[PDB]
Amino acid sequence: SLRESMIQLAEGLITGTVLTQFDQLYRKKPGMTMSCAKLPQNISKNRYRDISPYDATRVILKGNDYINANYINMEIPSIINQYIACQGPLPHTCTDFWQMTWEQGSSMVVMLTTQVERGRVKCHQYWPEPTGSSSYGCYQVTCHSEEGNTAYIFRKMTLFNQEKNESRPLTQIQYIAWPDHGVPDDSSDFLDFVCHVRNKRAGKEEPVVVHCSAGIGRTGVLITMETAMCLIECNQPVYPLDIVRTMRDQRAMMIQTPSQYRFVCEAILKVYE
Repeated sequence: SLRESMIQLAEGLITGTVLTQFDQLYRKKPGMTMSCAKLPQNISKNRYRDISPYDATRVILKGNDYINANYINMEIPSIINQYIACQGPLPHTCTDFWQMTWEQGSSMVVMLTTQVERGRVKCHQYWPEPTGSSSYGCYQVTCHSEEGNTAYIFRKMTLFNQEKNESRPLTQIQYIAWPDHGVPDDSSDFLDFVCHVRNKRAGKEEPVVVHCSAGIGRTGVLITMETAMCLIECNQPVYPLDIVRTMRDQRAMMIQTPSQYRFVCEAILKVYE
């Protein structure tokens, strides 16, 4: 039943069949509106012209209203993991980033990119250097710790709301060993990272925020890995094509390239062994 799903997946990477099947799945769920991202006021809060959030599942700021961010909820048959999948903050949407995190009650922010891959700004540094604080509107982030190996970094922070005189604790995990070109050769450092993400998620019932640069590629990989890992614990079949379909119903284009899909498929099969 699960073993049957992993023979189909294994013969599909030999077969060459799962890359073929990947190319058929839609990128945008037909008929889902994405026309806020295209409103004159909101266009410049988007990192790419062609990565917009579905109106139907976008995260709505209490301000007004817009951030490039969607709720993604992943149900496990027979546990509904909540995420907010979002782009990496731009310089001018940093206050929006922290407004979202506060209002949705997140206590964990998973960052899947470095700030400058090749010679390009992929994400704005929206948190202060350790021992530091910085202000984003009425929110003040102060950062206590920075510990991590050559593959990932854990930052312990306090996020403080000055408008509501209150402060919550907050943990950011950043995976810093993604290659500039393509996908990792060995998934073993990434897999370890995903486990950490799960230990600290725990049985908390709030969205974990997860971003890369556009918040569709690596972000889809991370959510596809954590889903696949609970499917396995519950003895449920694992069909990577269907995990992406569920994701894509909730944010367009999750898992961007064939190579990332191949990565997630080969990762899942190595995790099952």
